[PDB]
Amino acid sequence: GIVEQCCTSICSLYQLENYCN
Amino acid sequence: FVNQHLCGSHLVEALYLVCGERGFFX
Repeated sequence: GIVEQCCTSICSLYQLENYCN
Repeated sequence: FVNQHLCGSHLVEALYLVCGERGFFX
């Protein structure tokens, strides 16, 4: 992801828990 | 929460919250 799914839209906390690891 | 639209650093702060210890992705 990075930018496009967050900065453009809404990641969600679960996807942030894909993003620490 | 509202799970805001997070460009660059705002995403990185939300990561810093989720993370705590391990350091973010990588």
